[PDB]
Amino acid sequence: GPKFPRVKNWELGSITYDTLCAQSQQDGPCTPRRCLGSLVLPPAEQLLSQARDFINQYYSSIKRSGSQAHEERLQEVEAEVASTGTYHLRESELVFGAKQAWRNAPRCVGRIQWGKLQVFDARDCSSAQEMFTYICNHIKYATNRGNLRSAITVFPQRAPGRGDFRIWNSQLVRYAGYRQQDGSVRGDPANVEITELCIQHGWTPGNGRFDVLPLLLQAPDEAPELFVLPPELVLEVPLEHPTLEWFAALGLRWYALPAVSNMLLEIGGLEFSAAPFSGWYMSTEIGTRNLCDPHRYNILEDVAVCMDLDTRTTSSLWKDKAAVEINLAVLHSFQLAKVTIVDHHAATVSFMKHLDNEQKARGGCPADWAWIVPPISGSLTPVFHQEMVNYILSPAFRYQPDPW
Amino acid sequence: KFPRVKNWELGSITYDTLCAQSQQDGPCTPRRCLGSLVLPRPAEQLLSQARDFINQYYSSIKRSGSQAHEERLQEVEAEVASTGTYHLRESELVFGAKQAWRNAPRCVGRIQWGKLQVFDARDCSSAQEMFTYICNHIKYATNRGNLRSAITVFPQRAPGRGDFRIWNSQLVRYAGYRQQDGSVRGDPANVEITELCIQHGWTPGNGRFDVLPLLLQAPDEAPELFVLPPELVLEVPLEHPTLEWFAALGLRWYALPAVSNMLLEIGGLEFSAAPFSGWYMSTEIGTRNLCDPHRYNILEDVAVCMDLDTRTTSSLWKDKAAVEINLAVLHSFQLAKVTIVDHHAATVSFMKHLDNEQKARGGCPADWAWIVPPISGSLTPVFHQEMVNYILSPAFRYQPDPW
Ligand code: HEM
Ligand code: HEM
Ligand SMILES: CNCCc1cccc(OCc2ccc3ccc(N)nc3c2)c1
Ligand SMILES: CNCCc1cccc(OCc2ccc3ccc(N)nc3c2)c1
Ligand SMILES: C[C@H](O)[C@H](O)[C@H]1CNc2nc(N)[nH]c(=O)c2N1
Ligand SMILES: C[C@H](O)[C@H](O)[C@H]1CNc2nc(N)[nH]c(=O)c2N1
Ligand SMILES: [Zn+2]
Repeated sequence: GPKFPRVKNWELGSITYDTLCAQSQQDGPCTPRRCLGSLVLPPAEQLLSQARDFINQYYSSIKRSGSQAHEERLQEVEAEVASTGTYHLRESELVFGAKQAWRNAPRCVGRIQWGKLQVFDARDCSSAQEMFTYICNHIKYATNRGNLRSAITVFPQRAPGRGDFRIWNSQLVRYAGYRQQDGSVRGDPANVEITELCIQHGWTPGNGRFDVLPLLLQAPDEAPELFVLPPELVLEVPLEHPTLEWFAALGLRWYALPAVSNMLLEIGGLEFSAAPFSGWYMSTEIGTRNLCDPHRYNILEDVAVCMDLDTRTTSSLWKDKAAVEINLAVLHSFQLAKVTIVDHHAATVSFMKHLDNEQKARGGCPADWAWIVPPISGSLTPVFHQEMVNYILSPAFRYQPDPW
Repeated sequence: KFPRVKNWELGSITYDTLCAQSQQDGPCTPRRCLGSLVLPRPAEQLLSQARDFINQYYSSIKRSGSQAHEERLQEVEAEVASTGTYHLRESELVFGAKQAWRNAPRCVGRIQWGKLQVFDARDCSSAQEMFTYICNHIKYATNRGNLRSAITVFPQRAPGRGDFRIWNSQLVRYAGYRQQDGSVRGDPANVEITELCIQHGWTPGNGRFDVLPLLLQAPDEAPELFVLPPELVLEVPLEHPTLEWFAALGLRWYALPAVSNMLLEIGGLEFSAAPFSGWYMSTEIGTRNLCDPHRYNILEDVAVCMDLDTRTTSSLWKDKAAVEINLAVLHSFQLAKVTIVDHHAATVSFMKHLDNEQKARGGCPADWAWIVPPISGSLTPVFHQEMVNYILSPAFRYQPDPW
């Protein structure tokens, strides 16, 4: 019947149609000839159209579409672009835009929380020292002694001619990755490059598996400066297992706060190259991805030998048995330490509730199935059985090239 | 133009150039990706698909441009021009069936694609004969637990008449009986087909694992009911290597996964009945068939027998019970000497397949959402492998249910 993507839930046998994808102004990587959905990373005229669109979104969100204030804001922006080549967001537009960006993020399973986001305006920042202060305040507010709070700090937008504000680190908290003379890596292999960049920039390196990286912070047209986080601001959780007593002896830990700092926040044509945001972890991110990926800490075989599993054959499911206990330990230790965490079952359930909310609110919800489905116990969570439509809406969080 | 495909565990990059041979559109557009949807929403044509297929065949035997190649193009051309259609030689059919398997983006088992026994059943005139061919298929494929991939191909669709159809989705399925109080005894996926068998005069049982009769339809006739000789249906009792109470659950599954509702398309010809079988990957039985909420849904029961904390999600009881169920399946098949493959071995061999196919064809169509197993996804190498999905012909396709 209806000329929109038909979406089915296979568990519940229920059908919806996604009408929201109609508002997509940007094309993704797919064509009728081939699907590329599994790939991880696939001007006044243009600015004004993008800005007009966002102001329309904004005034709709406050139910004043067509109003006098709506049309004056429209003229205010058009004139401003016509004199400076760019424009500025009012504070409340920025708060709306940052929330809409999160709400729009197809790969985030935690979007039920999208309306609860503290937005810190840091668009007055003028130095790297000042960026450090804002970041520290963010970590403090967001960490909140374990009772984690979603937040984003927004630094000054891209300016014509001028250089960008950039945070070189991919997250505000990351473990060092030290390449060894025998080819291997101590710490996190995901962070080898940034570790080497820190060292070249004056950092004295440690030699632990869990050394916290300093921040490399870049103000416009200046070389990045190096800032060490004071340890007390970085909440870490030592990992133990509820029944396997030896697990604590492994000496594994993880940081409380997932704080992504390398993404670009795009709102109404304006690009915020530095706008770090944080939430809380889903257990599988730490337990399965960071600790068990072969190209990460890769501790699966280690745990399995302690569990006395037959690691000589795939068919013992030793990988699965070990991964479950690691995830259980992440969950148990965070709960024990009273630090906010969510398991992949609770997260996915809450995401289905989000899909139902957005279905009523907006006629659909952009979602990237491969990313939404958790990396262990896939078909055990309800999102596995949920068809999803993927597309790009704006405001948006976007990937950006590394500054170097 | 050509997609840059990356493996994120190894850092390596390939470029898929095979996708340029796709002549059939998928469900995605630049505006939106629909890759997670399970099902889809004359003479000039047939002749071009026929030429293209004949070209693939003679290219496969390294005989392109030869005399036999040329004469075979003229036969097909002459037959279509006169009759609106044509027929495949048995050799072409064998090649076509193998290519369809090779091209199936959702199949993790494709390392095996060149080892496929093809039965020509195109001389079938009745439901009775379909039943004979099917019994032979199962006997061959089962082979006392040493499973061998097979396909049996029934007469192609024809302009005038109805299709040969097997109404069952697989040759071997368990009944699903809808109880008065809404709930279902047996396999809920098969409530509809189980009802159809009953209406057509089948005496139903009341078990959780009652093997269904086959509903076979010869063109433009009512389907007929045939009961599979119980000795033809190898089943495996499920037990656990260390949990002795597990066998007490009376769990079982059949040996032979034999899909019978899909359409085989070769060179423009369509074969509406063409059941095929290989062997199970353990997670199909353990995770999806037994643990899915809309199937046998045994997770909570098993979790209670392990004395797990069902009260909360954060105890990962579901994850724990699922692993022991998959282990039970592997153990039980290995103990009954019935071919099976775990999802780790399967995915490892699919990576080998991708590498072979990269050298052979310049790519490999793959549906990531289907290739990554339903438990322990990122613990397998395919998870970290970018994949390109597209449609090549010959191909297996879905088709409407004949009722
Ligand atoms: C509040 C708790 C939150 C949870 C549980 C959560 C959960 C997740 C998870 C599990 C992923 C998958 C990432 C991976 O496996 O690498 C993800 C991706 C993502 N999240 Fe959320 N998130 C939360 C808060 C936030 C916030 C506050 C934002 C932004 C304001 C956000 C934006 C994103 C974006 C943009 C992605 C995609 C990243 C990419 O494409 O690389 N999330 N989220
Ligand atoms: C030899 C052992 C084989 C294994 C281990 C295997 C494995 C699998 C698995 C695990 C799936 C996903 C099925 C599901 O989740 O329901 C699948 C799908 C599929 N397989 Fe294979 N397979 C084998 C042989 C074959 C053969 C012989 C053929 C055809 C000649 C074939 C054709 C297909 C097709 C067309 C699909 C997609 C089914 C659909 O879209 O519903 N497979 N396979
Ligand atoms: C290897 N991933 C490529 C992109 C990338 C790189 C570095 C970090 C990264 O994190 C994704 C991400 C973003 C936001 C999150 C918010 C909360 C949360 N629990 N996880 C979150 C995870 C994503
Ligand atoms: C529910 N999936 C869509 C249609 C459908 C209907 C009934 C059965 C079915 O099985 C998929 C399928 C196909 C071929 C297979 C080959 C081997 C194997 N082990 N499993 C296989 C599984 C597929
Ligand atoms: C190749 C594939 O896209 C890649 O491994 C993806 C799969 N799904 C993912 N899902 C999440 N949440 N995070 C990831 O990093 C990935 N990686
Ligand atoms: C909605 C989603 O596409 C659907 O559940 C898919 C996911 N991946 C799958 N993968 C396999 N092998 N088999 C399936 O039936 C499915 N189902
Ligand atoms: Zn797609």
